[PDB]
Amino acid sequence: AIAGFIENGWEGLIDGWYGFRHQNAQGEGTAADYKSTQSAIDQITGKLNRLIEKTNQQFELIDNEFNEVEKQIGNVINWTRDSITEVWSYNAELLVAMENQHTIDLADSEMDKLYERVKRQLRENAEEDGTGCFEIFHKCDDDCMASIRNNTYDHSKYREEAMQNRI
Amino acid sequence: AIAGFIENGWEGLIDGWYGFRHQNAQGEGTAADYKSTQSAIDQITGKLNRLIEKTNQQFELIDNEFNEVEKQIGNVINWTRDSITEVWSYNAELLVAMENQHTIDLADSEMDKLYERVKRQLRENAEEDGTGCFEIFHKCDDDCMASIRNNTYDHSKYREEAMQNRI
Amino acid sequence: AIAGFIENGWEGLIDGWYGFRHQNAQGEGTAADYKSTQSAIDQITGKLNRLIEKTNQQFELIDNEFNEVEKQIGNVINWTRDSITEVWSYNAELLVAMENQHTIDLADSEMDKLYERVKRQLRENAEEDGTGCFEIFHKCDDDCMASIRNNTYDHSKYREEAMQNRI
Amino acid sequence: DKICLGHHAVSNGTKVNTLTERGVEVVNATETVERTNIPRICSKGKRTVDLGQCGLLGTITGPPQCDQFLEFSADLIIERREGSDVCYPGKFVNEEALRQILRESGGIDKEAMGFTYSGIRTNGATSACRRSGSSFYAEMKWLLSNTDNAAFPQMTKSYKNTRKSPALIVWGIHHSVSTAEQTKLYGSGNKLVTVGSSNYQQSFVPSPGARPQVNGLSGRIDFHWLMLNPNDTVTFSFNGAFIAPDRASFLRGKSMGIQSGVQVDANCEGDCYHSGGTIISNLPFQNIDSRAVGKCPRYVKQRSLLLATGMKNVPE
Amino acid sequence: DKICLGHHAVSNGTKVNTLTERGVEVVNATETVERTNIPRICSKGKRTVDLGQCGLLGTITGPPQCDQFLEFSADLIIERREGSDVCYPGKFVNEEALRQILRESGGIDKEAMGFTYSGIRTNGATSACRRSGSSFYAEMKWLLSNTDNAAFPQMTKSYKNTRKSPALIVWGIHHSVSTAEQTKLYGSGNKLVTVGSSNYQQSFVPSPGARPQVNGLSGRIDFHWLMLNPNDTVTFSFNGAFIAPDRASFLRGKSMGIQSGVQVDANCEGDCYHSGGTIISNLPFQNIDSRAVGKCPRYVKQRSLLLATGMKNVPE
Amino acid sequence: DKICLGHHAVSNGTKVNTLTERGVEVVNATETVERTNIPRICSKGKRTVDLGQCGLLGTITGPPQCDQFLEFSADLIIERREGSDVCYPGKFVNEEALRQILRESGGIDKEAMGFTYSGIRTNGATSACRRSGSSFYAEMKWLLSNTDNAAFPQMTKSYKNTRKSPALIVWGIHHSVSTAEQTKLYGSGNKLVTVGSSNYQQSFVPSPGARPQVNGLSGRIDFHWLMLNPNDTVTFSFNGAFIAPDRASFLRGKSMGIQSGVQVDANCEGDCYHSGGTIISNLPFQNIDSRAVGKCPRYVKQRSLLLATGMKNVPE
Ligand SMILES: CC(=O)N[C@H]1[C@H](O[C@@H]2[C@@H](O)[C@H](O)O[C@H](CO)[C@@H]2O)O[C@H](CO[C@]2(C(=O)O)C[C@H](O)[C@@H](NC(C)=O)[C@H]([C@H](O)[C@H](O)CO)O2)[C@@H](O)[C@@H]1O[C@@H]1O[C@H](CO)[C@H](O)[C@H](O)[C@H]1O
Ligand SMILES: *[C@@H]1O[C@H](CO[C@@H]2O[C@@H](C)[C@@H](O)[C@@H](O)[C@@H]2O)[C@@H](O[C@@H]2O[C@H](CO)[C@@H](O[C@@H]3O[C@H](CO)[C@@H](O)[C@H](O)[C@@H]3O)[C@H](O)[C@H]2NC(C)=O)[C@H](O)[C@H]1NC(C)=O
Ligand SMILES: *[C@@H]1O[C@H](CO[C@@H]2O[C@@H](C)[C@@H](O)[C@@H](O)[C@@H]2O)[C@@H](O[C@@H]2O[C@H](CO)[C@@H](O[C@@H]3O[C@H](CO)[C@@H](O)[C@H](O)[C@@H]3O)[C@H](O)[C@H]2NC(C)=O)[C@H](O)[C@H]1NC(C)=O
Ligand SMILES: *[C@@H]1O[C@H](CO[C@@H]2O[C@@H](C)[C@@H](O)[C@@H](O)[C@@H]2O)[C@@H](O[C@@H]2O[C@H](CO)[C@@H](O[C@@H]3O[C@H](CO)[C@@H](O)[C@H](O)[C@@H]3O)[C@H](O)[C@H]2NC(C)=O)[C@H](O)[C@H]1NC(C)=O
Ligand SMILES: *[C@@H]1O[C@H](CO)[C@@H](O[C@@H]2O[C@H](CO)[C@@H](O[C@@H]3O[C@H](CO)[C@@H](O)[C@H](O)[C@@H]3O)[C@H](O)[C@H]2NC(C)=O)[C@H](O)[C@H]1NC(C)=O
Ligand SMILES: *[C@@H]1O[C@H](CO)[C@@H](O[C@@H]2O[C@H](CO)[C@@H](O[C@@H]3O[C@H](CO)[C@@H](O)[C@H](O)[C@@H]3O)[C@H](O)[C@H]2NC(C)=O)[C@H](O)[C@H]1NC(C)=O
Ligand SMILES: *[C@@H]1O[C@H](CO)[C@@H](O[C@@H]2O[C@H](CO)[C@@H](O[C@@H]3O[C@H](CO)[C@@H](O)[C@H](O)[C@@H]3O)[C@H](O)[C@H]2NC(C)=O)[C@H](O)[C@H]1NC(C)=O
Ligand SMILES: *[C@@H]1O[C@H](CO)[C@@H](O)[C@H](O)[C@H]1NC(C)=O
Ligand SMILES: *[C@@H]1O[C@H](CO)[C@@H](O)[C@H](O)[C@H]1NC(C)=O
Ligand SMILES: *[C@@H]1O[C@H](CO)[C@@H](O)[C@H](O)[C@H]1NC(C)=O
Ligand SMILES: [Ca+2]
Ligand SMILES: [Ca+2]
Ligand SMILES: [Ca+2]
Repeated sequence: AIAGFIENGWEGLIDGWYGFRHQNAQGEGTAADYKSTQSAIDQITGKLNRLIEKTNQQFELIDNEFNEVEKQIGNVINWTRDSITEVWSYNAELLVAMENQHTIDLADSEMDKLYERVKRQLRENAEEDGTGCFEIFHKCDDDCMASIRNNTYDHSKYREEAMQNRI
Repeated sequence: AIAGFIENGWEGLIDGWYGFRHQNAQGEGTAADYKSTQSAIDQITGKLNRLIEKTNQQFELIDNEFNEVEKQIGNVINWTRDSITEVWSYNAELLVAMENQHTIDLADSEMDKLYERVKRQLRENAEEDGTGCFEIFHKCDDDCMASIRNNTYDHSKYREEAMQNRI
Repeated sequence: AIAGFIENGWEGLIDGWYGFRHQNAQGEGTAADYKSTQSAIDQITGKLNRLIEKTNQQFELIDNEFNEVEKQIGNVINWTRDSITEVWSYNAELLVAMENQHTIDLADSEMDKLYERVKRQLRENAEEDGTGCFEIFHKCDDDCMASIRNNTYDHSKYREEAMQNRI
Repeated sequence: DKICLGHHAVSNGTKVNTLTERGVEVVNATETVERTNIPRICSKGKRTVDLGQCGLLGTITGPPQCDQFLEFSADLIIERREGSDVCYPGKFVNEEALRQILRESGGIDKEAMGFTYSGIRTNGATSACRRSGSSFYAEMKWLLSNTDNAAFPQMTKSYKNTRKSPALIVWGIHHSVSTAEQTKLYGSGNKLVTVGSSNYQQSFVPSPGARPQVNGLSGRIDFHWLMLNPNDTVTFSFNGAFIAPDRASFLRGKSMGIQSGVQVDANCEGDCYHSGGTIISNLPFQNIDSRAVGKCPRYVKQRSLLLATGMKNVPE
Repeated sequence: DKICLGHHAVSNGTKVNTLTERGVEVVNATETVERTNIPRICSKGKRTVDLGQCGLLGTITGPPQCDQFLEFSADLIIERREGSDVCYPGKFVNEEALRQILRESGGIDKEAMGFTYSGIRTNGATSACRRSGSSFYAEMKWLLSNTDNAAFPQMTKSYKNTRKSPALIVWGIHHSVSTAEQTKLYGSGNKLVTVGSSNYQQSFVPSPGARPQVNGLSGRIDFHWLMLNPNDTVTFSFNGAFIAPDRASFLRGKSMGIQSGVQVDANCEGDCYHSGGTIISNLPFQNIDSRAVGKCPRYVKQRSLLLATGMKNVPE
Repeated sequence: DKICLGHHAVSNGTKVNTLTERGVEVVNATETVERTNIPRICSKGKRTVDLGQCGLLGTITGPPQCDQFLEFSADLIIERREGSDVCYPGKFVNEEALRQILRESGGIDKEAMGFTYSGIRTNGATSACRRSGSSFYAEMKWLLSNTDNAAFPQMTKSYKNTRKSPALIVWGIHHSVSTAEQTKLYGSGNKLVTVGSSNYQQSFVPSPGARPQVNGLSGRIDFHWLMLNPNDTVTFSFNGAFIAPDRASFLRGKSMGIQSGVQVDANCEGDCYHSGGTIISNLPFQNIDSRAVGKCPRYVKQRSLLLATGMKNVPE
């Protein structure tokens, strides 16, 4: 009944953006991965820092709300202003559309990087179940689970046993 | 003589964008995957819906084709119009270039997702041949081929036999 | 003491953008992969060809540096010019930011493609060490190393021996 | 036994550009810049006025060509190269501002100004404004001395705008060929025309002087205008050389105006026009005409920009 | 025994748009278009002048409403709908150009021009410019004949700009109701006002003529101006109908000016204003007002554009 | 035994910006904003005219400084700060419109207008237009009464444009220091100059009046112009204060004009100029000068924007 990112997200994960969920004899447990969370957050924070910019350019009135300017120049001014408004309106729709596509793909890409990193820690001791989990082919207690999480799992320790169990 | 996407595309695949091509004792057969095709098409359709937009902004003449306006204002108008044309011409070249790069990568990315999904269905019963195919290490009849295609292949059924054949 | 791209780049690689570094009985050696280098370079060259473009549009003075134009029209001209400058300044910051994101991801993506290609040449004769290297489970002399590099390595030749060594 | 994954390809691939490559082939592509023009003015669903030989400013002064349009209503107004605002030679001052007002006016509704006169002729006419023989602008009156050379009584006439909208007021100054002609018409002495509102006073002097015959006449009547605001009054003081308005104009509502040299077509619908026709397209860009007006794709310099609608084409 | 990798999700997902999809849900999003207006003019840190009933051009001529501002200093200048540049009826010619100069002026410093007079009245006044009874523009002098009907001596007065900055010079022409009134004031004969500098000569004629009473008066004084350059001289020659400047104006430094219908508030700080208040935002875009001025987010048409600040939301 | 895949890196990495990070190091990068200016006007391949002390509008009226350029031909025209259009004091009305027409003209070809005269002096001259002593504008004639104070016969002179191109016509009005001077030259009485074409009638009055001495003279000659169309005629009627054209001008073809304060250099080639030199670059942007003209990179505010041309730099 435990599943990974291929299926869906986890509502229960509140300490982080990405995490680990394990199942062993001692039961179920979930824990956030700090590094991949922060990586993602910082890239988003970097978007914000760039998009929450202020122009330092000052513009002044060329127009008069109370006493309307001469019609010819007014029509040129309005045309120019409306053209500029079209340009910025298009730029702003595009900016957000594009940044959102990128933000989404970026976050997915961090998920993939974590998955791939664990796959490579586990070497020949586990198999991909297809839902974003690894079936580990040896007994993995809370301590062995924690060692996968903090990147200290030594696949040699369990290899002999695991490869034997995969047959 | 059968090969996958790493080598090239398939001219013979007309029912879909992505597909399966198999070789067994009963021979060769090709079939479209509907889901990944549709996913791709819908993302493209979503681009079109966004880029086939109409401006709701109306512009009027500030200029006269029959009786030329006063030269100073005409020159300001033409300069403004030409500047705007440069902006839009650059925006349109960029839009298409960028959307095309994305469309291409997107389609490739759906191919990869399908490949990865099959790889994970097959588990320890097949190996990547390097051209986008799996050498399956057990007898796989038209029914076993169809079960890979429709996501019902149960790798346990064939594991014993397949792992034995991989040595 | 030898490591791959997951860890970091190689200052010692000067004949190319991507490469192979091996360790066998005959020692250590590094060699550039020409194809993946060129692929990357050509994509960058393609960016340059597109961004090093000249406008064919000529603009003329609407303004006078020596004898200032009438104030109303001058203020309209300055407003228009400043608006255009904002547009271009934003376009240029965006162009570079976006192209740089893409260039970086592109180069990473070529690295991944090469890695994946070697992984698939080696089939069941090697394992991923997690740092961008493969531990090869048979004796691989300078000639076997060169055959991995130039895409002629025949995994069948060594399979028997390698699979035996992986247990 | 084996299974492969693949994707489609075709022999008819189309080239497109990307951030990295010119002419990468893809399976399918669609144009993004509109090149296809309909050489008609697609007017369906709009009250259209094809002004023909009537120039738009003539709808206000009413030379013979414009008789049908003195009170026209329109959603779409078409000007033509052949249209003249004028029968007797001359022009409007600030013409283009005024043209722009009338293009978006919806049309015009005329109202009498109520001027009447004593001690003067009111029947000034010319062979240049031909109806049933010599005539004049329908909406104006060429005021003249009661007889040749005779003195033109100094006069004042005022008109108040009762409506809730600004009234377009128009008048004209007659510039005679010679001070001798300007005396025949309005008597000797200097001539002056003062035009006062609350937000506008201005003087006008006829400048008689020789000039080329246009239509065989060397006279010119030049038209001036102003917007009189709701409840405001315009006052006209003059002793000659004044071409007086009979009627004032109020703008009806909303319209768009274009200039064009092609036929109207009430069957096709369109919202983006230019002199050579109508651009019907959902494409975001067009390379037909930079001066297109209405609701339009944005004009770009390039003839073509293909947008990939399929994947890379990798045939064997 | 098993370990899974996952990512978070929530029940409160927000929809955003991407290159490929409308309304893809994400874990978090932030607005990018500012809609929130503060209906006050946030003036903190700026020397503000709320001109009230004083129109900005009146600070130069000095009708009663503008008495407090004849030499005003400001970083920020606020004009109001109720402000009039004028006591006696009339207007400035090239008004908007001048307004624009004064909005960025920083304020003005007046300097006496040194004109004095003989053989004429200098005390022209009107009930329309009310101080302690009839009065006139503080910075001008209505010159009149020494007595009713009497001849107005042809005069010349010149003024040189000693400072290192251009001097704003202003004068007025009086347009009487009738040549009979223009004779009472300045005597019979034709009236002419010639205004010469090095880079400017121009003539001005009073055009007397009937026109609507504004404030019960049918007279108009219309104001003209020019920039006199450092070391340049302006010369005025006239035999009547001249409203002479007493003082010239020099622009102080730098300011910004706006038009507005809401209260000043010296507590909040702002840099982007519009008639209806102040836009305080770091967002790159706004949908409040296209004519906003100062340092502003760029105006866009759309009310909302959400920028994803989290990943796709895939709940179970 | 083992094989690794890697990529290169360097110690000299350069920082660039991306959508997500400021200052990510990459292996190589190239500038995209041009800062490098050549302080010369690179004129190679173009017929260049450095106008020097001759102001561009003087090429039409011909004061002494412009004698070499009365019929100049050019692909590129350079104006200089020191250039004056004028010898006798005054200016062109609508100067900037006219300047813009001449900058793109290709140069000018003069044609005689064929005017001749009786009963008047034609030799009006001034010490301000110095050739071999007192002289005048080469292309104009200062018409004067046959003797001091004497009456200036009312005259008419007309000129038709025979060519297939519009003719630039120019004339001048003399504004005397005093009505007493204007009488010495042209006799007493009021003076009037009427200038009629088919699409243009206008009056001009000299406004004599005291004003500052420029070059020791308080007179001004101000120049007016019009485009006469193919087959059109311009008529001039006057009784004094008229500065008559001798020749009309036709625009040659195509040119570009700039204003500049640096040397010409016929060795380097350039297409993008500004007052301080030439911008030679294929970069798409520049931060040198917003008023650059020709075929130019687009001006941006930023000094630098580096475009990565290599991968991320990850050294050990
Ligand atoms: C020599 C001669 O008789 N010239 C008259 C001139 O001649 C032509 C006609 O005879 C011919 O049949 O038709 C063409 C038209 O294409 C010639 O014009 O006609 C002019 C034009 O005059 C009218 C007009 O507009 O049709 C007559 C109008 O009634 C009149 N309108 C008024 C009085 O308000 C109008 C005006 O006088 C002018 O439009 C104002 O500029 O002119 C006719 O005037 C010619 O008569 C000569 O007039 C000149 C003054 O230029 C002078 O008094 C001569 O002594 C007189 O013969
Ligand atoms: C690449 O190729 C396909 C198929 O191409 C075609 O097959 C042969 C008969 C050729 O000789 C070609 O002439 C023909 O295009 C393209 O799809 C096809 O496009 C056509 C033309 O647009 C479609 O026509 C539609 O069908 C009706 C019926 O007569 C027409 O009247 C309509 O006007 C309508 O456009 C047709 O449906 C379609 N055929 C198939 C099998 O899909 C494809 O567009 C092309 N791609 C590119 C990028 O060029
Ligand atoms: C999706 O959900 C979370 C949690 O939202 C909330 O939880 C419940 C109590 C609800 O009934 C909601 O009322 C509540 O929003 C959002 O994060 C939360 O945002 C809120 C609102 O901005 C924060 O509220 C705080 O409230 C006080 C006012 O008394 C302010 O002074 C604080 O500065 C702050 O704004 C709250 O801190 C925050 N909660 C947590 C645990 O992070 C989340 O933003 C939302 N998604 C989106 C897109 O909005
Ligand atoms: C990162 O570094 C390399 C190498 O830098 C070079 O090595 C050392 C001697 C240093 O102390 C540096 O001074 C030196 O540049 C850069 O590539 C090298 O660039 C240089 C400078 O442009 C090239 O020099 C040549 O110089 C002559 C002029 O005498 C020109 O005519 C040549 O056309 C050329 O410009 C040199 O070719 C090149 N060297 C190699 C081996 O490729 C590299 O560009 C740099 N990264 C960045 C972003 O600048
Ligand atoms: C190649 O790409 C083209 C262009 O993207 C495809 O043609 C497009 O097909 C879609 C539907 O698949 C069309 O949408 C249609 O809208 C119209 C009118 O608005 C409606 O009447 C239709 O029923 C449909 O929903 C779209 O208009 C059409 N575009 C063009 C320019 O023709 C085509 O599908 C692709 N070809 C192949 C072989 O896949
Ligand atoms: C959902 O996204 C929103 C919007 O992006 C997040 O709110 C934002 O959070 C950042 C990080 O805390 C805020 O930065 C703040 O700004 C200044 C400068 O550093 C400082 O005074 C604050 O202490 C803080 O650092 C940012 O202003 C704020 N933006 C908005 C519009 O409110 C929010 O964190 C996200 N929600 C969750 C649950 O993660
Ligand atoms: C670091 O990156 C820059 C890329 O911007 C490299 O400099 C560029 O090198 C290319 C390829 O040599 C140059 O193209 C050249 O074009 C000219 C003129 O068209 C031609 O005559 C040359 O033979 C060549 O094809 C490009 O001009 C040059 N750009 C600049 C701004 O100098 C540089 O080589 C890279 N460094 C390393 C170490 O790779
Ligand atoms: C210019 O725009 C304003 C609204 O911003 C509008 O009220 C005004 O009428 C416009 N002018 C014309 C001539 O349509
Ligand atoms: C402005 O552009 C039009 C064509 O769009 C052209 O015919 C005209 O010459 C231009 N105006 C000037 C003053 O050069
Ligand atoms: C227009 O811009 C220039 C600088 O490009 C500046 O010197 C000039 O004063 C500006 N005009 C006004 C009226 O502020
Ligand atoms: Ca009516
Ligand atoms: Ca003072
Ligand atoms: Ca010649």
